[PDB]
Amino acid sequence: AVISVKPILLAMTPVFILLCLFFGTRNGFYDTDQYHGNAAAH
Amino acid sequence: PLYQYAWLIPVLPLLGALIVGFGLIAFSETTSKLRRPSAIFIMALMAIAMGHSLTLFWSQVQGHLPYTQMIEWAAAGNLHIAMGYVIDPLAALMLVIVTTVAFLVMLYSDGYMAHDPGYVRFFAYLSLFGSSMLGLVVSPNLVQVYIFWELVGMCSYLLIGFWYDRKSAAEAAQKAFVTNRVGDFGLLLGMVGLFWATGTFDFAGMGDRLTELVNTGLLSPSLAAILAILVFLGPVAKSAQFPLHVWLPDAMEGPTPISALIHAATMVAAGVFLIARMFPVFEQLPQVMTTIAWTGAFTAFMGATIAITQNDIKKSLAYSTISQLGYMVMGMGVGAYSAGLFHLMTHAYFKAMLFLGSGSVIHSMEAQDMRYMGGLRKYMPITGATFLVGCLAISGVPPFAGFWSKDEILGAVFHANPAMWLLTWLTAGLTAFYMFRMYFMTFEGKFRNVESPWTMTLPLVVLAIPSTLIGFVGTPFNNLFEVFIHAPEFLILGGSSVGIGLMGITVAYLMYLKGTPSPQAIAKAIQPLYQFSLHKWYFDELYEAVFIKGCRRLARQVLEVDYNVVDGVVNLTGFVTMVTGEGLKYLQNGRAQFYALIVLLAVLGFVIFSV
Amino acid sequence: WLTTIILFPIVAALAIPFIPTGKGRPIRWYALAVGLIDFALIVYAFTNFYDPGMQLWESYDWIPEIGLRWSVGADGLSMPLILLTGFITTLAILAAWPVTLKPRLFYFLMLAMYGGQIAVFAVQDMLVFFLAWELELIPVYLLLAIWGGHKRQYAATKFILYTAGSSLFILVAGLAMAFYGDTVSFDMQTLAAKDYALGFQLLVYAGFLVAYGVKLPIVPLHTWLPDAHGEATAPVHMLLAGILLKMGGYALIRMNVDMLPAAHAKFAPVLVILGVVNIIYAALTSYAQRNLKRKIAYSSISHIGFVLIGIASFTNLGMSGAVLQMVSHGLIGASLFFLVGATYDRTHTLILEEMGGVGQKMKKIFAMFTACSLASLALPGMSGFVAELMVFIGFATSPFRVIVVFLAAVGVILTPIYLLSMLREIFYGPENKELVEHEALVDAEPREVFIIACLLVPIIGIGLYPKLLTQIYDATTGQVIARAREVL
Amino acid sequence: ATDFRAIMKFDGADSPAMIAISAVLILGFIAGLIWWALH
Ligand SMILES: CCCCCCCCCCCCCCCCCC(=O)OC[C@H](CO[C@@H]1O[C@H](CO)[C@H](O)[C@H](O)[C@H]1O)OC(=O)CCCCCCCCCCCCCCCCC
Ligand SMILES: CC1=C(/C=C/C(C)=C/C=C\C(C)=C\C=C\C=C(C)\C=C\C=C(C)\C=C\C2=C(C)CCCC2(C)C)C(C)(C)CCC1
Repeated sequence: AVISVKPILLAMTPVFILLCLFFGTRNGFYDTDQYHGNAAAH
Repeated sequence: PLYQYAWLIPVLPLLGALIVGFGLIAFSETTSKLRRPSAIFIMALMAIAMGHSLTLFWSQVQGHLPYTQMIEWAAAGNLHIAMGYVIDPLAALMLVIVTTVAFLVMLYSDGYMAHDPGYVRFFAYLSLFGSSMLGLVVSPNLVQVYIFWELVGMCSYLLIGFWYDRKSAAEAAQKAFVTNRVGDFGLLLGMVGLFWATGTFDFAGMGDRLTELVNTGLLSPSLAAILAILVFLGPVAKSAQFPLHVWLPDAMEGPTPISALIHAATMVAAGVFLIARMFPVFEQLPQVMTTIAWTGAFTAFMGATIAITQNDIKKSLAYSTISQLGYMVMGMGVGAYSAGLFHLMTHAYFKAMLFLGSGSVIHSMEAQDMRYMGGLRKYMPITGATFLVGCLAISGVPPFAGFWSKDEILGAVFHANPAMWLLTWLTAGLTAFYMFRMYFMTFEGKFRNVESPWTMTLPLVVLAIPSTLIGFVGTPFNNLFEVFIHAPEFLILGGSSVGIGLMGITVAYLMYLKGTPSPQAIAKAIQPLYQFSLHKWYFDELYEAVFIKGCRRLARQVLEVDYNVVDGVVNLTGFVTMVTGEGLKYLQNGRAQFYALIVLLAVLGFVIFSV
Repeated sequence: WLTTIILFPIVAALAIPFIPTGKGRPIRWYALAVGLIDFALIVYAFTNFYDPGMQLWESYDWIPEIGLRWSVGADGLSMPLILLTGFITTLAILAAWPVTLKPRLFYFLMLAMYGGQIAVFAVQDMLVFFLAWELELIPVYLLLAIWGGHKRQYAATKFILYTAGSSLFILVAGLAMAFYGDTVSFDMQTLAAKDYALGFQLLVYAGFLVAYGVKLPIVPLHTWLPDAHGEATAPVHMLLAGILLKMGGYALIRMNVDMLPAAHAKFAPVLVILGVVNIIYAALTSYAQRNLKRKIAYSSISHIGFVLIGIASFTNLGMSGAVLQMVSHGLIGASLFFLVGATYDRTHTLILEEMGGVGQKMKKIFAMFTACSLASLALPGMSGFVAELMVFIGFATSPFRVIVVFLAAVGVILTPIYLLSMLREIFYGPENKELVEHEALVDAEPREVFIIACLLVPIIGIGLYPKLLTQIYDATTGQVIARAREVL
Repeated sequence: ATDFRAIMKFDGADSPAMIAISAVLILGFIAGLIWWALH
């Protein structure tokens, strides 16, 4: 027998999209607690 | 039935750690303050594994043939890769050893770890260790004896570097990883060779194919021997044998429960475990058995000589277990397949007892030095008594198991190559000496410089029961260990060991208890071999001098070649096509007459090579 | 499908210049939604992807006067990498939240080089291949030169110069194979089915090699990499190190093993000794380098040698080891350079001896970084080891292949040297004094942990049951290597 | 160069002479091996 990636992907990627949009909101250090910088490395 | 969900054994602890891992990353504060229920959860997982392994061991001693259930892991056109499990009796034995020691030590470390950050990460690491080693044991083939054989190495890296606040633990973990990656280099070359030559990796076909090919030509005699010692170069790193021994004692900067698993017959045993499951590559090669045997012998003499002059208890037990691993590797070398594992099954118990007692006393020391802990046992009855039992185990006094182990191996060494006897014999004397000065300096006398839990002490008794009762499954009148573990009158020999052990314990009694000789002036005098063997046989300084300097200088030797001889050559292209532009513009000079020249004289050359 | 996949990010990127704002917040959500929708298009066009050849190809005609055709094509050899870019560029965008300096240009160029990275795999025309190979220059140039680094001047200039002057023989070679005979092919398949004489097979081969060995940096064709990957922020770097090197490796496979096999059989030992040189060279230069990022860049240079060896073998296993290594390093190095960027953001420092014991307060990045570091080296249970093992097995199964294995296995010892020394130098030990008064970053906001967890799930799922990634191209790689052995 | 100031503190490694007689060994090593490989 053999296992296929197709239903695995179909089950994972909606969760990925939703959690991506969710954890986009959850944030921290970069907002105000520190980090006067601007994401440039100079 | 069982034997179908045997793959379930590594998965329950792992799963536990996995969950708890997702609990240490996400929801950190809860799982950091949720200390004991996670502990007993992981303990329940390991207990299910222990019961499962015990039922397998009982069904296998009762009677059955092995049941392997493999699966194709990595595929290609013609060849294949298999990765599953087999359950032979040796695997069940090592499995039950791992599970019992891990359960008892997890209970122990419920008490060793006081109010302390890292009480759950510890058990996560330790359950990952359980999964890794339990999966190493259940292995039909060799590729799966590299996967878990390195997962256990990284888990040792983690456990050693638990107290990342410190500096010595970091260096120790780096060292104990790099040395095992040298071992990986060896075993990886060996695996790739044994696949290049034979065409399979199953520990049984690998011997049939080798003897078949060597009956014909196509590789011999040292073209089947170079890729058989490389396989042995893994255990040399993982079982701490000569010359890759420096990593083990420096791994004692980590905690004591850790140092009790990965110095019992749980991790370092993996080396000899490999040597057990590869005798159908070594039996048809007497050119390397000798190498293995003398390696183990020199390791034994090393670890016996270094531990005497040490004063740190844990760092002394390190060289002790190195020596006992040397005895086992010796037994592996000269023939004996069912006598090295007896010492293994005995050494996974009393050495763990000694480490756990060391953890108890060093925990009740408010350190770590035998010179600054005098007569205990006025407040440490249980720990002292059980330490004493484990101390009797690793020496003569025949009712204890270690005599029944270090009599079979010595008999095998005497019947075959007795020259290697009379060095191992005095080495057993040295064992009897250092292990009893470790007691007379530590649990008897007057408490020199300047009190025992319950959870921390039950495991010591539960392991004292084996360490007194394991010897009686050997005993060559009704030997059951040799019949259940097979490879694919004696008083003149045995009593000599007890007599030499009596010499050792007597010289230790009259020298550290009262000290009618001069322990200081025997070394504060002409004798310089206290400095030597207290600088631990300068190997450490040797490697730190010639090897660590080598790569560290070669890296610059290459990098400046990179930044100058390679980079400058191409930046020179930009320089050239820049200075060309800087110097060609002078052709343009701001003169109409110069154009009048190089307009019509710019041509009239185009007529000369034309007609 | 592929045309929608390539043009929707670019077309939707042209909306950003007229998109409301008060400070710069609603741009990144738009970019992320575009990336996620396009990844959904990938995985939904992957349902109708049966698993030997182009399982879907949509041709058209722009210029019949040359031979230029918009010949998109998926394949077993090109679909994993399409998935990889669609996932990892999305996560770069999900890593580039704090970008406040010119975010419009950021999330325009990032989406432009999101179609400029799926196109190079979903293209079968040798002129459009050149087009898509070339259009990574200006976006990467601006991504390096504006935000990221102090030496970014020299880095970006050197990048664009070398990846133009060595994006140079690709067109020449496509032409040189296009008009050998009496057919103006300009197509992968139609041009692989032609009989090329040895006298210029091994010349067009070197033409391909000068291009495919600077982006897949080999012996000296690497000096752009430390400067372009050192002076670069994290989300830029995830793309630059996880896709473009894979672009070089992919194009090397498809243009030098299906299309010049007779010269491949004669030059492959060169690739092999070059690969082991690459490993040892990069590992030593990484253990010597002290900053923080150049180290991991040389680690990437080290890890590419397995690809060189696996392609320069000739069995059905080394090729899969190469592709598995590619999909592995794309997932590993991304998390590594992300964590390096984060550590710099919290410390405002890269140099190692200038910081220590930071893992007492910043004790969330330490675990994630330790895990990705264990994943860098050939640790079992992960895809970094399956690739190495398959490379060793497949190559040895085929320069009297016993010395080169001995030299390539030195990496097994030599990778943890600098990785664990880096960990020791940074996170272990006692906390620094007030010399580090940057307030140790509030340990990885959940948003970083999600990035690395979603990069660290697929890698373990591969390392345990690798066939998941190998089910994709067992057929295509089988046909390729059957061809390349049929010649010999 | 002056940037490489750490435990990597070997003095006689940045000089042009030592760089030359190091690059000689490295280039000759790869060259001996490419000749070994072709033939
Ligand atoms: C369906 C298939 C399932 C199979 C899955 C297979 C993969 C298995 C993964 C299991 C992972 C088990 C390890 C979990 C331990 C996590 C510890 C943790 O997060 O500490 C996180 C700790 C959190 O800190 C802890 O909690 C509190 C936090 O405030 C305290 O303050 C202390 O920090 C400490 O108590 O971080 C640190 O403070 C110290 C970090 C130490 C470094 C740990 C890195 C270890 C990473 C090992 C990962 C190896 C995995 C790859 C190998 C895969 C093998 C197959
Ligand atoms: C999407 C995608 C993919 C994938 C797929 C697959 C392959 C899957 C698999 C999957 C699987 C089969 C799963 C498994 C699972 C596992 C897990 C779940 C584990 C791990 C995780 C975790 C748990 C983590 C955590 C952590 C962190 C985060 C940090 C550090 C520490 C730790 C580790 C703890 C691919 C690659 C194709 C491509 C791209 C896209």
